[PDB]
Amino acid sequence: ARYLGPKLKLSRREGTDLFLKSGVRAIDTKCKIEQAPGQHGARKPRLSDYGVQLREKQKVRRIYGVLERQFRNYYKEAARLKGNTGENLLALLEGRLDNVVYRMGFGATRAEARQLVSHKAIMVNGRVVNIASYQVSPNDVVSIREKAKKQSRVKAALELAEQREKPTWLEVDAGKMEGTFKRKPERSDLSADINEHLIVELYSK
Amino acid sequence: KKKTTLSEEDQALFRQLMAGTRKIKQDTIVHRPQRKKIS
Amino acid sequence: MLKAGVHFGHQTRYWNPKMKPFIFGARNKVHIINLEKTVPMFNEALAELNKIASRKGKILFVGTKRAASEAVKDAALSCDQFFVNHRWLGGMLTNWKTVRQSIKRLKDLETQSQDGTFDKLTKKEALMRTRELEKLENSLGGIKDMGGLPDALFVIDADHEHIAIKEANNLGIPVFAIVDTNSDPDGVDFVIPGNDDAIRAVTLYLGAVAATVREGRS
Amino acid sequence: SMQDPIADMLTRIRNGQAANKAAVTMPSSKLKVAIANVLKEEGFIEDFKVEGDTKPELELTLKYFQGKAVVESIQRVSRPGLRIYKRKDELPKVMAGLGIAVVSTSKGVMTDRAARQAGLGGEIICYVA
Amino acid sequence: ELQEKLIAVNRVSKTVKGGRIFSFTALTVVGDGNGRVGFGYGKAREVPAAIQKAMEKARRNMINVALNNGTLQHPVKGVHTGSRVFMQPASEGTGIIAGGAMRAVLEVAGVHNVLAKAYGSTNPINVVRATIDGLENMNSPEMVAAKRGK
RNA sequence: CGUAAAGCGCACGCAGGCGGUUUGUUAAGUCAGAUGUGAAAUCCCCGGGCUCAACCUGGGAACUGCAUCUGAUACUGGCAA
Repeated sequence: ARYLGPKLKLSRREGTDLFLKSGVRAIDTKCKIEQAPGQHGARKPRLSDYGVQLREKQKVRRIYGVLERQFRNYYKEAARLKGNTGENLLALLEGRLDNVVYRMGFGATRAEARQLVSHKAIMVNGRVVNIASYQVSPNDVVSIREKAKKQSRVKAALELAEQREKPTWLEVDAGKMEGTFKRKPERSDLSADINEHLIVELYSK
Repeated sequence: KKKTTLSEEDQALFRQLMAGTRKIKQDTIVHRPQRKKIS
Repeated sequence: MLKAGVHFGHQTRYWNPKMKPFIFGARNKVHIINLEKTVPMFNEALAELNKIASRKGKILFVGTKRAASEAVKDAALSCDQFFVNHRWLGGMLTNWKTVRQSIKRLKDLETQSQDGTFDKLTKKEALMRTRELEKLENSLGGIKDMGGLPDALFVIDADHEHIAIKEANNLGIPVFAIVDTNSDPDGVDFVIPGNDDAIRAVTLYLGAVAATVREGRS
Repeated sequence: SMQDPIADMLTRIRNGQAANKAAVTMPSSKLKVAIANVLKEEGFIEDFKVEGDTKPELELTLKYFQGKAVVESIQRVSRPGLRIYKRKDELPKVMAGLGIAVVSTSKGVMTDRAARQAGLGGEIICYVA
Repeated sequence: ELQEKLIAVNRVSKTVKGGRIFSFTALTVVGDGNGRVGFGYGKAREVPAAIQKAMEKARRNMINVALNNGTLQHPVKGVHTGSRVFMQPASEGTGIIAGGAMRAVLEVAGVHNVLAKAYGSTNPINVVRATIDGLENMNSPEMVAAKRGK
């Protein structure tokens, strides 16, 4: 029900940093990125069309830490909502509670944020939410409880929040350790390199 | 504006010179190529 | 621009229905072109053809049938322009690349011929080489000093020289043809309903065209 | 025998556009003049003219924009073998609105735009694309 | 800004005097990403010479398409030899959802989000030829209004 | 549906299907509106409650239909010329 394995291996099959070990240090430096996703990893794949579509879907799931039935349900919900299904799908992945806890700098990675969410260290709107996939509405206040406030992790995580780009659709404020999800993220406000038409076309075959 | 040309009466005279009844009047659809761009 | 003239149309046989707008068509089984339609057509051809001739362009007269020769050599060569008067090689426009190196061999062999080593080392091979200059000279005659592919094309018979029209349409070159009642206005951009095989008609005709070419800005 | 004179009219116009014909004559009727008035109104033909006294003859002066022909594809929809009667909601648009569909409504012979604006459906005669 | 991609390579044969002789055919489509689609066939004795002749023929013989915002305009049907092909503008009907060998020509064509369904034969050499014929005889609201007056 | 499977060996013709052209009437088909009905749940939309989701639920849309009444009369049908 979640991955639990070598993370930088997943980041190495995709060829791109999936932010799976954000943590203390800088850019990887001990990953052997691009070089060998397994034993025959030095081989160029010469990847197919199914391979590029598949590999795009796997990039997105392995970023946000979602498995397939849950992702597939996000595609059905993004499909039925009015508008653009790629952009709706990223809006559904960005409203996840573990993601919003990661974006605010409360967790160093999304797995650490998922353990903060999971171990009842996070309230939304003054109610404790235990669930990684809670869908944070706009104009909500998500914060850390009094237990697990001033624990080392979150402090260190806010320390590495300043190294990243400070997302526009949040009120990050780390003094009180509370945040406000203000609006839904625009497609132009996130990541610029994921090709969601490939995963629309992957599920539409 | 029509280009300078021999008079219509003159054209009729040319038609008159034409030996025999000497008139062709087949009517068909006409297609004209678009003018080439100056650039 | 109008002179009483002698051709009045021809070709009883193999007439083409696409020439139906241009036919007066009465006498003795033969078709008469409506020359009252030809005169505006031919004045238009002189208009756009003088327009590209004044932009310093290359015209390429095409005269394979007889006696369009040496009338196309006389008319093209009366201007500072180019011509094909013998068999038009299939693909001297659309692969001009390979025809470029054949023209290069014509230049190298005439430079070798009248100046350099022509009497050198053999009589038989020298005769062989000279008749290579007759073959490359009559096939690649006018076009040998062109150095580009031309900015217009003026063919003297549309059905007899359908290959050149087909290539100049393939390459986006304006084709200026004197069609007859057997010919077809394929991709001829400036059709002229005339007479293709009368020497009076083609010398009058090329006389007018060569007259309007040699007026650039001057 | 002739059993659909409307499809015969549209056949005359398809084969006149296809043969670069300047004008097209046929026997005339009230429905053909109604359709022809819709075609002139929507810009697919240049003009029409009904002549004769005891045997009327409709004549359509056709249009050609460039060398190409204006009437790109005219189809007969409600043929006699199977008639097609659409409501004001079921009333189709042809080439996503770029091409009218001549519907015979109770108010008269109209287009799809004009009869969807008039709020009433009817018998859809032909697609002009 | 050329955006080339190959669809199909095959091994054809000839059967001369002494055994058979095997040649390779490419089939590529180039296009800028805003109209301007071409395809080229090209055949040669090895595969990279085949694809190079295919690209070189496809860079010329390139056709304009009157796109909409990012997509087609009206639903269009193009046919070639045995291969009948439907397309539907799918006004932001997200993603190019076309068959194989039609996804590629629609991809480099610059269209983004149409709905397709090839019928009949679906030989790749004839399913393009039935997409260009198709995208070629698809005309825009400023062309139809040019034709018919307004 | 010439050659891949597929045009009766050819005709005449009943029931059936289709039917040139003009005017008038009808309004059966057709179209428009109204009313009654088309159970509730389910699907769809906008919301609400279970920490979320599945789930439950409020309101709507829908149920492409049928019947009746009111109209329109271009096309098809009936009738008369």
